[PDB]
Amino acid sequence: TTAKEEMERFWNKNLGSNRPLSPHITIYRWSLPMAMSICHRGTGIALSAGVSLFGLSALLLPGNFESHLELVKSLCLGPTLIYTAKFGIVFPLMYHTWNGIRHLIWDLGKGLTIPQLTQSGVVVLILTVLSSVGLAAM
Amino acid sequence: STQYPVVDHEFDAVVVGAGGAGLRAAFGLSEAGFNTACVTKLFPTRSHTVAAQGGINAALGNMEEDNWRWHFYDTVKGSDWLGDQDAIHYMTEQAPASVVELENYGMPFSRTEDGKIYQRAFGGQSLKFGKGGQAHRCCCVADRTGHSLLHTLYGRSLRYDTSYFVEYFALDLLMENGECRGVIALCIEDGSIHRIRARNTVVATGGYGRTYFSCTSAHTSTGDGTAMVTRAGLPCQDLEFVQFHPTGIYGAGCLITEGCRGEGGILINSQGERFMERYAPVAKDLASRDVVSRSMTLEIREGRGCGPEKDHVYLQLHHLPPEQLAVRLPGISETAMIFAGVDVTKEPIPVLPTVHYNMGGIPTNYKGQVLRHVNGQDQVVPGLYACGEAACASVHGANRLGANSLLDLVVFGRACALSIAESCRPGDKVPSIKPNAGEESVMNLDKLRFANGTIRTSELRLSMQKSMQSHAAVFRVGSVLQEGCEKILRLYGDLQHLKTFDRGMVWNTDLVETLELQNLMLCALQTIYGAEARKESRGAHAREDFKERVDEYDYSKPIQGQQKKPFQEHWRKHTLSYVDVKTGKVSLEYRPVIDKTLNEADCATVPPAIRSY
Amino acid sequence: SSKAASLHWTGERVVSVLLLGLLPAAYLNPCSAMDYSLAAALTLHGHWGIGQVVTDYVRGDALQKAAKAGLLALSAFTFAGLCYFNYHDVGICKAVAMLWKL
Amino acid sequence: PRIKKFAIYRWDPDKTGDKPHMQTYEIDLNNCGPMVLDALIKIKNEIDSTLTFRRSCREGICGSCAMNINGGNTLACTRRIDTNLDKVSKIYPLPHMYVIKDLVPDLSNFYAQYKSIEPYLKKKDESQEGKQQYLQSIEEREKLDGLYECILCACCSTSCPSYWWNGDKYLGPAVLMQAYRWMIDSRDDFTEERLAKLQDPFSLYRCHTIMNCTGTCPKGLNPGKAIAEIKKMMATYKE
Ligand SMILES: *Cc1cc2c(cc1C)nc1c(=O)[nH]c(=O)nc-1n2C[C@H](O)[C@H](O)[C@H](O)COP(=O)(O)OP(=O)(O)OC[C@H]1O[C@@H](n2cnc3c(N)ncnc32)[C@H](O)[C@@H]1O
Ligand code: HEM
Ligand SMILES: CC(C)NC(=O)c1ccccc1I
Ligand code: SF4
Ligand code: F3S
Ligand code: FES
Repeated sequence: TTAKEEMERFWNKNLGSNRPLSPHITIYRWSLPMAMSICHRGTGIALSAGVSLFGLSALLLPGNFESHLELVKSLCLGPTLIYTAKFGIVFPLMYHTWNGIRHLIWDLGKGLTIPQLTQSGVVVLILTVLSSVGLAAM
Repeated sequence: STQYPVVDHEFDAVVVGAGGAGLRAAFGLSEAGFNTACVTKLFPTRSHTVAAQGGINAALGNMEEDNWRWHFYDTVKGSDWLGDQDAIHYMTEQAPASVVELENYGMPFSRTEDGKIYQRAFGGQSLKFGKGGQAHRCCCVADRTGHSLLHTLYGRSLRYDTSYFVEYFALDLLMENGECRGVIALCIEDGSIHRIRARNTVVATGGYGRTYFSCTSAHTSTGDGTAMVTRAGLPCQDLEFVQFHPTGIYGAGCLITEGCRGEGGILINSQGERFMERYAPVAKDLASRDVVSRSMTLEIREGRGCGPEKDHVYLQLHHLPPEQLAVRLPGISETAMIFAGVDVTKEPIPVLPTVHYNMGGIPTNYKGQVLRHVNGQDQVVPGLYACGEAACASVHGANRLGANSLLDLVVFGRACALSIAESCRPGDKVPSIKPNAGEESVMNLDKLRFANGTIRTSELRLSMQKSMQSHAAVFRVGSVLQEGCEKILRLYGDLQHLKTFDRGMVWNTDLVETLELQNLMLCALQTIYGAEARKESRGAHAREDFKERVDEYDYSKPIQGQQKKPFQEHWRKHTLSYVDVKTGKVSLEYRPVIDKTLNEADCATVPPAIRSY
Repeated sequence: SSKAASLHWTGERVVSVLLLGLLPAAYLNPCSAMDYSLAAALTLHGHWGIGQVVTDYVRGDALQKAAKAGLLALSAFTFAGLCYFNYHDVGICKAVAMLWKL
Repeated sequence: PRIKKFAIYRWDPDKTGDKPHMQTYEIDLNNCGPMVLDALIKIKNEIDSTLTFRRSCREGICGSCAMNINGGNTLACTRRIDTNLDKVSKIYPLPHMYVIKDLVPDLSNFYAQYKSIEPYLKKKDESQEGKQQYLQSIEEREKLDGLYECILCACCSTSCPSYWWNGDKYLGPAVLMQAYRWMIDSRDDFTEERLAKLQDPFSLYRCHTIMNCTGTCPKGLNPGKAIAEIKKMMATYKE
């Protein structure tokens, strides 16, 4: 028997059997760094879909960008609703930007301890709120 | 037959056990070019040698200048002269050579200023034939010595093509006309029975620590191969000698090492006195593993216990340097906090003398060949070998010196591989076995799986464990040992009344605990009957009524005007025990101790003398 | 030894630090030259981002092809769409400016 | 009396079309050990001996009693039970592994990955081994601290989401740490070719720093730290 021959006989046995898998996310306790990593993917998928829907609309939809804003202006502007729509754009952006630095700090090696994850984890979460409120009104 | 899927395997050699000895033997055979199989009930890493903390003994001399012959003297002095000097010779000879082998295998040994292996003080060691002082010859990987040992041994073991039957419970040996043909093992994963046949068989199943209630050993330390040999009609050597380690946590019974005392650990009684001055003033608290623990148990006798129950003793590390504890003993620092709830550098550790090592086992010579007793003489059992704790070449004798068993593992494990490689070439036809073989083992499996009784597996285990802990303790009298005998003997008759719950094939832990229980009993009857018949104070076995050393001569006075006592009048002999499986009757005969070394000119024989360390 | 997966990890991180140094640069210095560099780095990082989401979740051989070919189509159409938006329109920098001033 | 409630995952393969379900057990803590394994042993030895689980050292160095206690992969003999009787302790097998029976996972794949990284010392001159001890300085020995202690309990890889979704191709933190353990060892010469084996997107690079590995270690080790340390060696090694 070799190294990857054991792997073959593992899969050729278990996949063709009535053996059930142990529960994964169904039972595992939610931790902050875990849930923050899920959101970093979520904000990644949402933003990439945002940019993709921006470029595709430039090729498919008629008229210039100025005229596309004239229909947004035509629908009578929301009092604080304009602040709400602007908020739900920088909120997924700034979270991903700040945590994106934290992911990049981890690439250099520094700050990989358990206490530092909850420390810098809250810092990213707070700097998200402070640059979502204080950026939408700029 | 016909009920269980019988699958026969063909091999050159079979090694039963995946500990330190088991592995060294397994790939050591494949190194010589043999098609080797290895049977183990656990995963290799999850054996016991992992639990080893103290270290591996080698006369490398990295701290001070050292000679391997001084290591021989202390081993035979520590053995209380029941130790076979030919086997002690070979082990202490290979001591430096076999450790340098392990360091070159990848073992992350701790280091000193010179960059060499860190050797440290341990109980029983001395320089210049017990005249120089305290010897530093215990090679260690900072409290996790056996852990990193087993991993590097396993690491190397994947270099060679060895068929490891992982998680396979061996039941008995395939035996035919006194010739060994292999083993009959149960697959734990699906329940199919495998008759693995080979020309040679190496037994390294470890000891039977779980015969007692309080032990440092694992739950899977049941002495299965020792009982496998027992059922085959073959003898078992010096089973009454049971190592009581002085320092073991009061709670679960875990081990904190003797290496604690080597670095600078002290043992203190309730009143405050360092009691290891009243008993052993010569070698402080770093005396023999039997003398230290026996001093502790005698401190409880007076009523000088250190707890609210007044039963345990303290081991203090309050005075040791802060970083010395973190660097040299990091493993005990964590396990004392986890189990005892004690900070090592602020408080003392609650310790108690507990069962540790099994001096006895399967009768063996220095080459690793299993010995039977024919006409008061020694005969080699063909195709059968034993090494490690499971075996008894009596390299430890009456009392094992601290940190010697890991050497015993690697040296005698290597010896078995060499004894086969020099015995025959890989390709010699495998001796065929009769199709009806292993019938008594398969039927035992089937009878024990469906067993409807009055008492269950756990009820009989606690009945054996508490009885051995009360009767065959540190001190034992002919009154309590005789009372313990028919108490244990009755429990062997209770095996007919076993209650099982699981009737499944796949992973029946209820069944294999009962298989372990049958094996534990055989290693319990021979331990208690061997102790009651032996009437002397030697090593671990100290009799209250017979407090004297019974040798061929009275070795206190000069040997000249003395009549030599006949063989059946002195107890300086190996206790060989047999047992009829049906009735449970224990009959026992004796084998002479080996005094002559491998070479007198290279290493002189040490004559018996008074030993109060 | 030929390191190919190693460069893909490093090259991704060089794009990450380039994109981090583009957002403040686009605010402080908004121009046509900043528009093309941002569009390129934005669609590159996004493509390599989803490229990781595909390789983590998309199990199979026929599915791995389609998810990578389908992503490549979106990525190429997004970069071309932004380059058309930068050339024959206000550009990205001006687009955000007109969206905020509303 | 102090009766504690235990919710335990159960699946018997010898029961013909049995579905996995939970079972409750009533245990008094007065005559019971402080640890979870002591409680598992107690129900095994008293209430129900159909419960099948791995055990050995009860010391926290063999790694047999690896399981998911209340949403965290730790050792049963290390973890102590919460005395708060109002809560029910949930005991599950190591997450996303093929269950053989009641809390016993199939680790044949886990060990095989450890077999593929070659956890043994390799030299160019293997002709001169077994006679002279290799020299290693005290600081070079410190490079192995917090790495060699790995018990291979598999609590590590089983806590990683990447090992759930790609357990077949991704090695996992437990295995990757050991691969790193044999890289910084000053006695090993095959450092470059150990890094060469990981030159595919799945072997190593499927780590996205979820950090569930470090947060769950029973030995207090930092596996993730080593993975991000490999990634650094991977981008920097010459030729
Ligand atoms: C108990 C103990 C011993 C010990 C120690 C600490 C503890 C808690 N520390 C030591 C130390 O620091 N230095 C030293 O020199 N010795 C120390 N010891 C003593 C010694 O190391 C141990 O006795 C040693 O572990 C014995 O090793 P061995 O290889 O002989 O046996 P094992 O490690 O217990 O391995 C047992 C293997 O056998 C297989 N097995 C058992 N039964 C079966 C059956 N039924 N069928 C198939 N296989 C079986 C197991 O799979 C296991 O792998
Ligand atoms: C300048 C600000 C940004 C920074 C600093 C940044 C940084 C990062 C980093 C380092 C990662 C890799 C995470 C990891 O696995 O370690 C990542 C993931 C990702 N990013 Fe960004 N990013 C930024 C903006 C964006 C934008 C605007 C988009 C939209 C196109 C985007 C899309 C994605 C996607 C799809 C992933 C994949 C998630 C993953 O693999 O974990 N990012 N980001
Ligand atoms: C936590 C689980 C459900 N989510 C993921 O699978 C995941 C999230 C972020 C980054 C990488 C991954 I592989
Ligand atoms: S590194 Fe820690 S968590 Fe991972 S397998 Fe080893 S002991 Fe378990
Ligand atoms: S849980 Fe994970 S993906 Fe990496 S950081 Fe640890 S292995
Ligand atoms: S049994 Fe050894 S780690 Fe829990």
